[PDB]
Amino acid sequence: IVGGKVCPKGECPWQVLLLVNGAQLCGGTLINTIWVVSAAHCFDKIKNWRNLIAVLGEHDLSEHDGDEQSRRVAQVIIPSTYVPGTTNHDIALLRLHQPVVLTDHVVPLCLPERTFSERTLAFVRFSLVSGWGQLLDRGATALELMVLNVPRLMTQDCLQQSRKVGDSPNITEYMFCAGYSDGSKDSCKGDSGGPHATHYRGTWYLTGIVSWGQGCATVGHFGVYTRVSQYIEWLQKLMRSEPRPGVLLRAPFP
Amino acid sequence: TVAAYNLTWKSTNFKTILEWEPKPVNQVYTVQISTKSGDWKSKCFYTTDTECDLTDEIVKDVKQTYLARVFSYPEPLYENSPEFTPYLETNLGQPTIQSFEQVGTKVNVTVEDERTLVRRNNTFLSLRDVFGKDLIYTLYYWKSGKKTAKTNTNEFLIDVDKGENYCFSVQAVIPSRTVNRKSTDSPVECM
Amino acid sequence: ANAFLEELRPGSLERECKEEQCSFEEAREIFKDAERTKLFWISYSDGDQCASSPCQNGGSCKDQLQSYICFCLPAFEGRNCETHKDDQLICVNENGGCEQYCSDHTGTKRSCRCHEGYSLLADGVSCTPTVEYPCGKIPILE
Ligand SMILES: CCCS(=O)(=O)N[C@@H](C(=O)N[C@@H](CCSC)C(=O)NCc1ccc(C(=N)N)cc1)[C@H](C)O
Ligand SMILES: *[C@@H]1O[C@H](CO)[C@@H](O)[C@H](O)[C@H]1O
Ligand SMILES: *[C@@H]1O[C@@H](C)[C@@H](O)[C@@H](O)[C@@H]1O
Ligand SMILES: [Ca+2]
Ligand SMILES: [Ca+2]
Ligand SMILES: [Ca+2]
Ligand SMILES: [Ca+2]
Ligand SMILES: [Ca+2]
Ligand SMILES: [Ca+2]
Ligand SMILES: [Ca+2]
Ligand SMILES: [Ca+2]
Ligand SMILES: [Ca+2]
Repeated sequence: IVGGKVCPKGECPWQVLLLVNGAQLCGGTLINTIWVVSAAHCFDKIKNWRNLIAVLGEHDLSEHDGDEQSRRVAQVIIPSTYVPGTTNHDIALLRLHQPVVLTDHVVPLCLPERTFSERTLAFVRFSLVSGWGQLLDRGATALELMVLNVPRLMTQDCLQQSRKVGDSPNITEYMFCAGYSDGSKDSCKGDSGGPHATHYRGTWYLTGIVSWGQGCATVGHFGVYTRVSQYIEWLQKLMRSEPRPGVLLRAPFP
Repeated sequence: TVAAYNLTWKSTNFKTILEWEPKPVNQVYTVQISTKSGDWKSKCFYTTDTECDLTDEIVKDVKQTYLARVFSYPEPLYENSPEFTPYLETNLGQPTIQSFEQVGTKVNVTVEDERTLVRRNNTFLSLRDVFGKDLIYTLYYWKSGKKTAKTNTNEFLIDVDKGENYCFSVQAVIPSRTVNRKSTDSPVECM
Repeated sequence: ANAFLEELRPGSLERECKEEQCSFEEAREIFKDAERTKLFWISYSDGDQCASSPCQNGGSCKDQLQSYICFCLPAFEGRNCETHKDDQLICVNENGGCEQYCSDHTGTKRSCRCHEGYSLLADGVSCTPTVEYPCGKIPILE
């Protein structure tokens, strides 16, 4: 996170830390005691699928406490239409081998119904993005969980307000921009997979996933998040599905 | 469908209406309005008119700067409107001289303090209530040669040659303003 | 207006334009000067746009040069106060006043709903948790 602040321990309870071979890989979002939503590109270069770990209730990577809970990632479901290295359909549904315990420091973010998210949450101006990613473009990552409040933009405005970069990725209907173009605040690489949570009348919902963007807090550019609303049905169906033999699973989309 | 265009703000005394084009054909509209850091609020749902009254929304804080956008239906196509800061841009309505009494060699001209659309405590605030010190009234009068007077209230105390008759006219004015700084001249009244 | 021989009498704003309708010429004979006559004529001849009684649902009309302004009652809005604020109970309008989910309904009214882990209160729009740790809630702040 660039230009944000430390999320007081416990105020970002659905934040997931994803590790591979015990190393920091990406962020995630708990949506129930067994499933975690992250970004598909976080797995482009994974080789040891049996070595994926999700940590809940994390906060300070330099100090352990009893609020942390680790769970092997038993399954990574990525859309069949996703292409490693490219931007579209940047989402992944992860099944934990064993449910985590809901506590004051570990709580799931609500997955909203499709239309609610489209007709209401999508117009709530501000939302929170968080993670242990870089604090500066190309800089080092954060020891303490960071959070940032960013404003949402409809794609027409995003395109019009973003300086055309030679053959840049299209902002599809499965994406949406959020952030600032003055180069002061935005999420970053290490935050990938992290939540873009929207607050509406007492309850927080999952509206986006940190996905990509031109650098991090680059002038004339906004951050791009996966538009979760386009995947509500896809996610719900998979969560009611039976586990598969191997770790990686590619499910058709729609 | 076709995106709306020529979005214009029609506002007088804070009665603010957004208008646009074209005359809908197989397409309806929905407007959204907001302050830069506020959420978007929808208005005039699936209307077939090419206008939308936003008075109730903008009078909540006339010093804020609002942006509105018109959605088009057969993310949907839309068009943003110019930013609009009520306090700085709403046209001043045509004034009305309330009266004028003579007192020897002087005449007190009163300008009716017209009301605005700004609701406050179940009432309509006057032009004075809203602009306070930013509003002055100018007087264009003659011995029925031109003459003028200015006042930071709603009244003019001027000198007049005993016997001769006079005609008056006034304009609401917000000096600090750059655009729409004056209203149209009020109707003429003669003593 | 002009009646037989009245024109022999000097001009009179009261007698001619106040107590009667006066043409531009008669107004011009009273004020004389060009500008003074015009400044008077724009308002005098503008007509009263409020004559049509355009402001609906109990509104109040305020006349202006070639136009008007409607002051509506609290429960109304629109250029002519034609819009009923109470007739907008649809989902797209502020989520239909629902705390969480909203479902439109042709004819009947919209119905509100809640996310798993919550239940709709008797008020018909609010949701309350049915578990210790419902989604979207931050425990150390509740
Ligand atoms: C860190 C910026 C790298 S970059 O080269 O400037 N931008 C590329 C990118 O984001 N690539 C993706 C991966 C392939 S497309 C899914 C990426 O790095 N994703 C991580 C990420 C997360 C957030 C942000 C941001 N909000 N600025 C940037 C990158 C794109 C596809 O051009
Ligand atoms: C009353 O007169 C005004 C004049 O502009 C007209 O706009 C209204 O439609 C009518 O009712
Ligand atoms: C004019 O204003 C409207 C709002 C109503 O209060 C009317 O009774 C009044 O005359
Ligand atoms: Ca720790
Ligand atoms: Ca006559
Ligand atoms: Ca006559
Ligand atoms: Ca008389
Ligand atoms: Ca007569
Ligand atoms: Ca003549
Ligand atoms: Ca005459
Ligand atoms: Ca004559
Ligand atoms: Ca008139």
